Amino acid sequence: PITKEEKQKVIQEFARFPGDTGSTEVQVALLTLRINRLSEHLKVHKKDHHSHRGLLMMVGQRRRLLRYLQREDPERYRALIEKLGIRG
Amino acid sequence: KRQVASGRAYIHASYNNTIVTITDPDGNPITWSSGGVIGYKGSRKGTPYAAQLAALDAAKKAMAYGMQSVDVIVRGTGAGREQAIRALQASGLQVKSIVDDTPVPHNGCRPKKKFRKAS
Amino acid sequence: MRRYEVNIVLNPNLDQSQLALEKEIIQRALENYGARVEKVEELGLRRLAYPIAKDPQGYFLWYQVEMPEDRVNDLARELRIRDNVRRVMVVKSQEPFLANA
Amino acid sequence: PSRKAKVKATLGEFDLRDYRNVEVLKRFLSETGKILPRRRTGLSGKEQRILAKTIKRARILGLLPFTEKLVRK
RNA sequence: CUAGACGGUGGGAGAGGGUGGUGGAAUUCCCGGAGUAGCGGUGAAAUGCGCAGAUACCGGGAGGAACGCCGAUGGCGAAGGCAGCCACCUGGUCCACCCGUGACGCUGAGGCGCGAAAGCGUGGGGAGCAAACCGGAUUAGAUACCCGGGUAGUCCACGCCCUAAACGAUGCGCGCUAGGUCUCUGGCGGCUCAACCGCUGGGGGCCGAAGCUAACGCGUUAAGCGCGCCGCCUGGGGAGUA
Repeated sequence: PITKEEKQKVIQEFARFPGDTGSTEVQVALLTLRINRLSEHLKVHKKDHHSHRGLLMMVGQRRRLLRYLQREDPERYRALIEKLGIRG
Repeated sequence: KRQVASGRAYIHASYNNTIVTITDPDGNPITWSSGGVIGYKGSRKGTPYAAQLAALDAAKKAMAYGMQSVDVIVRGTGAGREQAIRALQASGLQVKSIVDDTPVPHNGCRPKKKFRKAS
Repeated sequence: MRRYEVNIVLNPNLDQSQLALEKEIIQRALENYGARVEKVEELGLRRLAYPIAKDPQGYFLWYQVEMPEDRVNDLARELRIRDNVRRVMVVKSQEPFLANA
Repeated sequence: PSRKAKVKATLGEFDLRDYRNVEVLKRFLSETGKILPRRRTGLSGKEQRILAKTIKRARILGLLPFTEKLVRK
């Protein structure tokens, strides 16, 4: 699982400013975190399909927030990606 | 011809026949009776009357080995199982206790068609 | 780490020594897995509702620990290895849900 | 009718989560190892649901029975 | 920008999923013990089993499969579907605070994925059950129903198949339109506490306003009043065939 520590560490590491909890950057970060763990869990447990839907959704909600980033600030976007290391 | 006195009586009821087996304080049978042991051959074998006769036959014969007191153990349900538990109480033997120990699975083997259509 | 509750039921026929030896391996085992013994209780002997290993009684050990969940499963594999150990139940500690109060 | 007495009322303030209180737990069992219905346990859907896990945990440990024989009949 | 949506902090319930572990009941078989003449089975029977000793009973062992009570009128899941306990890994979801982002939305042809049983391929397993099959009986005949056996299969793994009273016979989202009653799960609140009660949120049922409907019935879990998008019908058979 992801400890509160593990969590806030990412939240503060992405926040746009002191106290930023829901910036697109943050959200995307937290989702990238959950995804990876799940993608991991799933490298083993290739049968746990039920959890896999959960992933399809995380990946979904993420690629959809990112889509929103370009549209708005095309810079923060390229910025977030490079950082998080999304795409591939 | 051993002279036991105190023992067990197993009543095995079923919808086809009743068979009583008397035993010593720890399980080994002394004598046994059934619907067949006595007259009855087919359907008659089940009927409570037979159960009765068989119960008695069981006790009487066991009276020989000097039986007196017995613990009754009922297994299964069927054509007159209670009659057997009665013929005993009266047979002469002092019945110390009646106990239902009819086996039941915690769901193990698929039963034959005849006993399925359930769940 | 997470706070747990280890239960252990072992043979009620151990002599002062034999017993203290099994407890040895336990305490030893616990550390080997990160078990930080927060406390303990020892109701000892108790008349089981049904026989366990033919024996109608049992000796009880209760330890409330704190350890790396990623090993709690091993901790018990280990605890079950003993021959005198005839029961091992590790449980996540939980706030006492009161009732009729 | 089932109006003899609610096991809950006929008792004190206990921790439904405690799987070792053979003393109290044993109270919610039929004349067999069976767990009594709410009709008789006087517990609520939620309470009664927590009892079950506790009564079951207690069964594994050997403190509580799984099933007992019936006397009389 | 915050009324939608998403996020944060904090509470919560659950047979949601995956891996490993772990128990007892019962069936079958095997071993030991103890005991005779039948057991079994049916509407009656017979086949069958039993004196190489069966049947019921006690103890020991091996193996496979499933997991009473609780259990519900209950819960979970998108559906198919899902019910010992333990740990690990993991999905969804509700509530409180209103703290952060600031329309980041809805639907969704094709695609991709999931999708009971039976069935297929390789290997394993096989306790019980059981297509085919082998017998017994019933019958005018019995290629059936009933009874005794029994292979595939059912169980596991890996791959394939992709179907169905898969039903609430009620495509997805959103908004709007009396109540009453029972129920599962959360809440904060009222009486000095509690017991008791409140209303309030999510879910499951019943009855019913307005309304709808051919009728039956539906009735905030719509089949009502509206909007968006998808799929589908046009008559029946031929045919889900060529």
